[PDB]
Amino acid sequence: MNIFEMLRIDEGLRLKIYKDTEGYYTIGIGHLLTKSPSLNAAKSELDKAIGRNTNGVITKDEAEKLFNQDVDAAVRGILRNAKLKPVYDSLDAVRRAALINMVFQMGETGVAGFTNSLAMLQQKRWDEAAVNLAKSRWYNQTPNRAKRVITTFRTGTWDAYK
Ligand SMILES: [Cl-]
Ligand SMILES: [Cl-]
Repeated sequence: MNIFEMLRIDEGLRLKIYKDTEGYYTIGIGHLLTKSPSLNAAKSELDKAIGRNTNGVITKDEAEKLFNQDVDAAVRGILRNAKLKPVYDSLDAVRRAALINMVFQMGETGVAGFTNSLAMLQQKRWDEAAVNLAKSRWYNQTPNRAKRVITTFRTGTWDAYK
């Protein structure tokens, strides 16, 4: 198991524009297009991202390519983030994947705000961090996914994903 497989399980894969759990236009493997309520605005962001007149449909390869860029960006955003970097540097490989998942979902800014959970993770207080991570809108809105990431941080294994 690895980050790609992990997120592929959490996000799924859709070849046409769809709305995410927040009602935002998305495509592929969780690639947000726009937070705007306009389908056209989403179609426009889509063609801009792929580099062709898509008409709101992409292929599998195109989706995978958006995915690769998105995962790379997340890692790189973590590394440039003063609050995130040290946590990531402190963790083992499995757990690093859980932090990446969260950043991919919520953005760097969103994650850097889990101040308290961040500190606990950094100190390797697994059970306490899991409890703290759960008192969040994130957990209340997407409980199953959140539970999987939380267990990953708690255990350091991929069990939640097998
Ligand atoms: Cl893009
Ligand atoms: Cl969920």
